[PDB]
Parts: sequence; C-alpha cells; structure tokens
Amino acid sequence: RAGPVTWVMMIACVVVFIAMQILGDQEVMLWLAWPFDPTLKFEFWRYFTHALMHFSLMHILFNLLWWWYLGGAVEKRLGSGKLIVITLISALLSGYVQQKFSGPWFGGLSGVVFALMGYVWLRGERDPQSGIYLQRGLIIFALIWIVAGSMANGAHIAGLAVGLAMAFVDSLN
Amino acid sequence: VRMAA
Repeated sequence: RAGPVTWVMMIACVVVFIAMQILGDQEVMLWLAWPFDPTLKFEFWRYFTHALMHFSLMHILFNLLWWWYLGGAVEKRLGSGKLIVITLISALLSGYVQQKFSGPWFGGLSGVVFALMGYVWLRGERDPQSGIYLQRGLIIFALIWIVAGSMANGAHIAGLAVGLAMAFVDSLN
Repeated sequence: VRMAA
C-alpha cells in the first residue's frame, strides 16, 4: 500500500483518462492543456493539469506504473509533502520546456516520472541514507527510452533535470 | 499531440 499522494494522483489520472474516452481527447485537451493562447495565461490549473492527461492505455499504464513505484517510494521515505513539491515543480517546469520545444498539445505524467527517476537515483547515490535508490538496471532502460525520443522530449529532459537538481539540493542539507 | 511517454 502506497501513501495518500501516490493514490490521489493515480485516481486523478484515471478519472481524467476515463473522461478523455467519453468526451474525446480534444475536448479534454481544450480545458487541461498548457495555455495555447496568452489570453488564457491566468487559467492557472493548466500549468499542472497537462500532467493528468494520457493518450493511450499503454501511456497511462506505463506512467502510473513508474509513478506508483517511484512516487510511493518518495512518499514512504520522505513524506507526502516532498512528493507534492517534486510533482508541482517538475510538472510546471517540464510543461514550460515541453511547450517551448513543441507547443502546448502534450500531456502525460512522464515529466513528473523522469523527475522522480532523476531524484530517486541521484538521492540514492549521494544520500544512500534517505532509504531511496534506483537500480542501475532501471537508470539504463530510463536512458534507452530518452534516446528513443510522438514523445514529449522537452518534458522528459526538463523533468529529469529538475529531479537531479532537487535531489542535489536535498542531498547537501 | 505528444505523450509526456
């Protein structure tokens, strides 16, 4: 059993995904995607809500899988507040960079996921005491996916950056 | 549309 934040985010993504099946992707994208038009810049939810949208069953499964594994591990070891903050920083910044790369029509939790992969691995290397670590077997496949990248390429790399950064900052204190 | 992956 994984903590409340790990579960809340899995239920958010499932609720949204189900809505995308009923209403169709575009209808949901219209309301949850990153602002496509500056006029919309004050619709604050969009800097986060892009993360909740998935486009195929494999897309959701693969993301929630990693998120359960890694998110739950952060929540278990470092608390619910830590995972909230990793989520919010990484969703917002991976979104920001993904938009710049390729515009606003993107979604998926893998920005947050690559940030979690980055955080868990660095934090496990420089602070083995935290009780979190990523197997090199996983940091390998993680790297294999990256280079394989319709992927949100800016999200993957921005998320990863964010997760390394935060892990370093937290590994110093 | 791009899948963040």
